[PDB]
Amino acid sequence: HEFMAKRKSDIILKSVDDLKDEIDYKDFEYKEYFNLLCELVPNNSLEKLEINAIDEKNMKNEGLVYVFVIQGKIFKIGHSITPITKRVQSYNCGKVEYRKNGTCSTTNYFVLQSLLKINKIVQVYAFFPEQPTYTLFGKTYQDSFSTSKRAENVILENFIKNHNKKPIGCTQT
Amino acid sequence: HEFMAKRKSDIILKSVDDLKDEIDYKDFEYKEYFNLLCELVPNNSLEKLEINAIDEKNMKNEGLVYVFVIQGKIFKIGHSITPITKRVQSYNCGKVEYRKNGTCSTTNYFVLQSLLKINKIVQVYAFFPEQPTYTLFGKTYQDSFSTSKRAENVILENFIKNHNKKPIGCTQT
DNA sequence: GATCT
DNA sequence: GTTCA
DNA sequence: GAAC
DNA sequence: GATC
Ligand SMILES: [Ca+2]
Ligand SMILES: [Ca+2]
Ligand SMILES: [Ca+2]
Ligand SMILES: [Cl-]
Ligand SMILES: [Cl-]
Ligand SMILES: [Cl-]
Ligand SMILES: [Cl-]
Repeated sequence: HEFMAKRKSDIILKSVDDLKDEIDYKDFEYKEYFNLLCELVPNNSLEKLEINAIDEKNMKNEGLVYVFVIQGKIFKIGHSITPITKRVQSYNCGKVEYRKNGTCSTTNYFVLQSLLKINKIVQVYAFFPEQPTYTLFGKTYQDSFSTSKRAENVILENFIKNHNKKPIGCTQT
Repeated sequence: HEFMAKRKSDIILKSVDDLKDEIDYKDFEYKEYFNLLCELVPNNSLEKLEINAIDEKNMKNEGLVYVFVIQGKIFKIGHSITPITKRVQSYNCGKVEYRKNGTCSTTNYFVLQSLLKINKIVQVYAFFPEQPTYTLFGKTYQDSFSTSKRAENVILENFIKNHNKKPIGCTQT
């Protein structure tokens, strides 16, 4: 690249040659816990990633660790409390315009733009950890959320039921 | 305000009168589950919030739901898998410069700037849910993380021990 | 399509 | 103080 | 909202 | 990274 990056997220990868020093997926010690869930297909015209479902039964499963692999090289390990389709939706927020707006995460910008430029199909490996049962206010939950996030959700919903709206500082609808 | 806001996070609150239709903390239905944790003190000169620790034994406790209260009014309900100190430092990322850079969340920007402009001490009430025990790869955990986030941390730490670095797409140190 | 947490 | 997820 |  |  030719500019002085102020930060790592501004250094967009340029080609699969930038992955030359990465670790092979074969050398991933936890790989027996992972299965090939889906693939990502870069759509440069529409500045987004499309999905080809592979492990169709798991496409709506939530709470996963994922590995993005390009030509056998590990590009990224991440996670989501949502299904993979929503995590990809989130990556599709990494558009140039939104980075300019300051409304996307630097992570989503870095990854979306890198994958678009590398322009290869990305294999997505996933592991879905078992979810514990937990209690909050004499009610039991089993899901992908942290207990604090779930507690907040119940409390905010109740608040809206009781008061007809969220607090002014809770911006999201 | 006078500009055409493109989004809700750009509408910074200007004074306590902007809270006049908010719900009083005393009418909060879950108030019996919450206890005063700390106060936040706006420091406009330094464009940040300071902390007055109250519930000292809980200042390093992780996994909470919080309520920000200003002159009796509920401004916001939120949560953190970290201690309140770290959530506050995250709010301290809501600086004008960082918003211009696009490197802070719109949430942190909206809240920090609103709290600085209102310029009142904020009472922080908190509830710490009980943490369930759970198993990953035959090891037991009991913490504030979702199972997917913990699983990814465990996997990534092992990845670093094996290959001495993180994947290139994992930007954070 | 776009922002919020 | 400042960016990443 | 989590992390450096 | 979660959400609308
Ligand atoms: Ca992750
Ligand atoms: Ca009124
Ligand atoms: Ca929250
Ligand atoms: Cl969570
Ligand atoms: Cl309520
Ligand atoms: Cl600061
Ligand atoms: Cl490994």
